[PDB]
Amino acid sequence: VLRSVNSREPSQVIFCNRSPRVVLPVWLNFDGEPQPYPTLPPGTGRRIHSYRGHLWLFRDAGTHDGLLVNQTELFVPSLNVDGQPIFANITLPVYTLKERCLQVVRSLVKPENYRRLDIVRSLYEDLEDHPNVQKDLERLT
Amino acid sequence: MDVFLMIRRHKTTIFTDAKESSTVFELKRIVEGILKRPPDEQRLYKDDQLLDDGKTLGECGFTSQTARPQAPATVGLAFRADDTFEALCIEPFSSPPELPDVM
Amino acid sequence: MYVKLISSDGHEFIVKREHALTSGTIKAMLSNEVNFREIPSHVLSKVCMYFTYKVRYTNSSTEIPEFPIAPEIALELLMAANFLDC
Ligand SMILES: Cc1ncoc1-c1ccc(CNC(=O)[C@@H]2C[C@@H](O)CN2C(=O)CC(C)(C)C)cc1
Repeated sequence: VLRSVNSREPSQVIFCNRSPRVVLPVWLNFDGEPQPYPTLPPGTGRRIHSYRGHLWLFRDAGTHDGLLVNQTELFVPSLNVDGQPIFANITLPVYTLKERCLQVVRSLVKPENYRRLDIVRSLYEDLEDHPNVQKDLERLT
Repeated sequence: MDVFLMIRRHKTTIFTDAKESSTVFELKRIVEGILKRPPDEQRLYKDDQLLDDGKTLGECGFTSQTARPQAPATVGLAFRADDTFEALCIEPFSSPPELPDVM
Repeated sequence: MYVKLISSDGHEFIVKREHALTSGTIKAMLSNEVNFREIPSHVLSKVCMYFTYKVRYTNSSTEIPEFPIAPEIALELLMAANFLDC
């Protein structure tokens, strides 16, 4: 269901990383499979050729934490007005304090050790339940 | 521009915001609304320096880029008990324990 | 309008009522002081800064900075965040 439409109509786009993370752009191909593209360092931009009706999302390249693009989850290139590219402004969401604490704890503890932590079993499961593109495609469907 | 502050005395801490252009005295009015003590019974400090009433918060070094929502600037508060002012005293927060081995 | 949140070691944190209602657990404990017997002040101070950060940057196109968390407090903050549902 979530897949790019095969329009064959070019649309030039600027990916603009205004996050402090290294960004992984993901294209959803014509069968809905996520396809990763080259990463963008913090604060950098890339001018890229995409197509009308194509679907993109953006993740932290190291941890797969979710990012926003023009304030939402999904970016779809539109028709270019007077040869101007479309801006995709990539930013941090306001994470919940719980999700933000899980991110920091995951960045400090190897997965083999999550169980040694003195915390409730439901938090062990929250740590192990890493952010992942597949899981979010199931969610957004 | 908004500045984000923690106003602190003993074991009390107030989180509030104010304008860079607002005055020390206007911040004492805010404290008055919360702790019920008038401005004349209050002294405000930045570190060990007593702040003058007519100065703006910006002039006193509270700016929008240092007094941030996620890391607010500390303003010290002392009360006058009857005749004279107590000395500035801010009880520190508790100490985090040692990092566990796995961290 | 303000509410008082008190840490396990007796620190009193005074925050706007609407900021504290970020937490469903705090709304329920008020429905106006709340004592937290398990949350020490070095954690509760950070929870109050999160409320300020959340209210300031929710629904704003002005670029969003990372909410910082020292490694030393991360585990206790996680437990507190789980309890408070925020
Ligand atoms: C340099 C860069 N950094 C991040 O992403 C890129 C980058 C590099 C090259 C391209 C080339 N354009 C494409 O691959 C477009 C994007 C997407 O709409 C799919 N696509 C296609 O041409 C359709 C294909 C993959 C050929 C069936 C797009 C993005």
